[PDB]
Amino acid sequence: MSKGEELFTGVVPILVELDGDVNGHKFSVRGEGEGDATNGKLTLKFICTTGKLPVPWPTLVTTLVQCFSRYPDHMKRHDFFKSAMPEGYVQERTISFKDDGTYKTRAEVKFEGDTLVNRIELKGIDFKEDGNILGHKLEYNFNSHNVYITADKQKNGIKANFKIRHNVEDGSVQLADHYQQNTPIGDGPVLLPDNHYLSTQSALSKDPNEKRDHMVLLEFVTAAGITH
Amino acid sequence: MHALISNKRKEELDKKLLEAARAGYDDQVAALLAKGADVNAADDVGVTPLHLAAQRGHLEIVEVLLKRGADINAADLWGQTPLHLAATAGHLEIVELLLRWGADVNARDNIGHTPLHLAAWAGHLEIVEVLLKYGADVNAQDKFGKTPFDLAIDNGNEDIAEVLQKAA
Repeated sequence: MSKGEELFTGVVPILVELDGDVNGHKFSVRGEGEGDATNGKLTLKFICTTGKLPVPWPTLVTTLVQCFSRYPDHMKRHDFFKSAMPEGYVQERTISFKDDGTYKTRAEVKFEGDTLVNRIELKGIDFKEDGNILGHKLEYNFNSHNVYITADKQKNGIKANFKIRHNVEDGSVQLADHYQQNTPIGDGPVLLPDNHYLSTQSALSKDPNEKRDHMVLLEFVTAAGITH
Repeated sequence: MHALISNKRKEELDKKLLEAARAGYDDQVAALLAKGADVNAADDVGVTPLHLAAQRGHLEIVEVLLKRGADINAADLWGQTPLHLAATAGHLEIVELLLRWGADVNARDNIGHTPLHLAAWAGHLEIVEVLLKYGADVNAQDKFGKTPFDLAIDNGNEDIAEVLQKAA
């Protein structure tokens, strides 16, 4: 609880490792960066290292660290991610795209050495071949969304559900419904937050000096919902 | 060759300068600057010694680097300037020094935030007043359309919201 909060009192390096297969195609993305939990700032850069990514980059933004979300001084009691950090937690995600295939995601977030490691396993099924995702028909941008977090009271974790709205190159919005559940790893009492929500902002960029499939991301996250 | 050896030694000097600036060793920073290190050196992500010195609150190192020719308006991969980091960290003296030396007060990162945006987001009243003194635009808008007053009002900041309301 308090130890996790004391851990996030500065700039922390972040390492993200993802490996997955969608419709048979195999890829593995490695990302490195820095996070500042005091203000909710995240600056990361991701590389594919296996050639050309079979899927559009934004589809993986929500899969590629909830512990770096800013919580005001009157919401410090509703911070589950920081309270369970020293050992980490486990994230289960089901991303159902609209009229397309689905993603299943199993991730573990741990604190190793001085860095924070997010290890992800992905499995994509039922994707079309002329669709926006596998056909590379999604543009390079990201909107802002609200993520609603509620308790579970049985598995010491939390539940979340939201909807990402992507932008097609033909002036269309594709809706990916995300269902999430978080469970602790270590056997220690952790804070169970009440119903609240997180506001997010993201900006996708490009590095002009990298000749691979790269993605530069700058992200801000904050907590709201509760009044005190 | 001598050219390759010179380049390798210069790169080692630049890396030592960056490490010293991040750590906060003013004596080593001055010694490396005198030996011929590059004050405008950058990482692979574009972070310069001024960025680290301003973010971590090393006022003396910031002032030493300014007098040697450090670019006060330099953006990393994420489009941040030393003023952005100084304002979001809350260092009043470094912000004042940067503003006096001629830091751009209306620069925008990859989301369109200005230093006043980050000052309102973090919740530092004195930085808001100082930025408004030098001519910050109150009605600036980011990519999502939010304004420095909106970020203050929705983040629980009260006095900053009142100041921004007065400034109109």
